[PDB]
Amino acid sequence: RAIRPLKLADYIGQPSVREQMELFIHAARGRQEALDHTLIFGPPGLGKTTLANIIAQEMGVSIKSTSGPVLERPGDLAALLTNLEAGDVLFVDEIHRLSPIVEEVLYPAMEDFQLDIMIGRSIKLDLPPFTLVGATTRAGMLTNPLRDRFGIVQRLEFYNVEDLATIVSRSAGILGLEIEPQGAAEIAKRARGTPRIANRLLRRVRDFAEVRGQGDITRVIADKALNLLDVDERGFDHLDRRLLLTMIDKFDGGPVGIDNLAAALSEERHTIEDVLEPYLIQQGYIMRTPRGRVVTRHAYLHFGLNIPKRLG
Ligand SMILES: Nc1ncnc2c1ncn2[C@@H]1O[C@H](COP(=O)(O)OP(=O)(O)O)[C@@H](O)[C@H]1O
Repeated sequence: RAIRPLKLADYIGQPSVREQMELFIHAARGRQEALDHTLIFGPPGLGKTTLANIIAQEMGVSIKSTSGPVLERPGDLAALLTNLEAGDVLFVDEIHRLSPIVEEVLYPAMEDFQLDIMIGRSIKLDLPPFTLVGATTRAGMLTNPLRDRFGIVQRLEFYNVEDLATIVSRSAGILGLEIEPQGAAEIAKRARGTPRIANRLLRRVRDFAEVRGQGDITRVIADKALNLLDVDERGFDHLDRRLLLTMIDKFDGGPVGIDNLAAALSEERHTIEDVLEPYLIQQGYIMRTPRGRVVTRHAYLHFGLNIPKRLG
């Protein structure tokens, strides 16, 4: 009863990514080689970890999962690399958070299948072929050397509402739930472009339907459930609305720099930049400028506020 895709045939709504990865995986298997190192980037919840695990599943190999911050010293990486079997996937989430010195170990491992680490003497060791799968919230914060060493680069974008409905409908089928097409669309419309949120919202709407309705997912059941969850009709939660209202109230709409906003919210810089902003920017509620972030007129309109008429 698991809803996370395990094979590439169940990876809905990124047709270019799936058609490309199907091809490169089939070719690499055909040669009995490891897949070329693969970089997957885009906002969180889009399916980067999911895709990393599908790669290992379709290649028929093991995946060791790790993260940038988990690797404090070069030897932390070296121990993972020397425990890999030939063809295994080494998945490094948040790969941009590798310290500059730990990332230096990665260049010859990826390029030459060799480990070159200091201990002061340098030691050089042969590594078996393997696939480094890196993921990051967007590729621009990688160094040129690391970025250029990936042979395959996949870009994940926010999903459109029709593909989210398809994912919601498929998950409701796997969960054994009756769902009307308009119920799938109501969740999809308010799921913030993300399959992770759409699936989580489906699980909570199912609870509402089972305790308060008749067990099946309808548009009205979905709406009431999402209202109870405090997710509005654009998919904004309490933090999204607080971000916009802080910019409007405390900063007159902006421009406001990212440090000022993080302080005024008591959130970290990276959660604004990576978790909150990218959907709000894609949908036209916030703009970046060299002087800072500004809200657009659509942020005012969304809350039923008068649009200010001033000068910049
Ligand atoms: N293409 C897709 N089709 C269906 N479900 C997906 C897809 N991509 C991701 N998911 C779902 O989204 C959720 C989170 O995905 P994840 O791989 O953790 O995203 P990321 O690592 O990019 O934050 C999982 O429950 C998975 O079921």
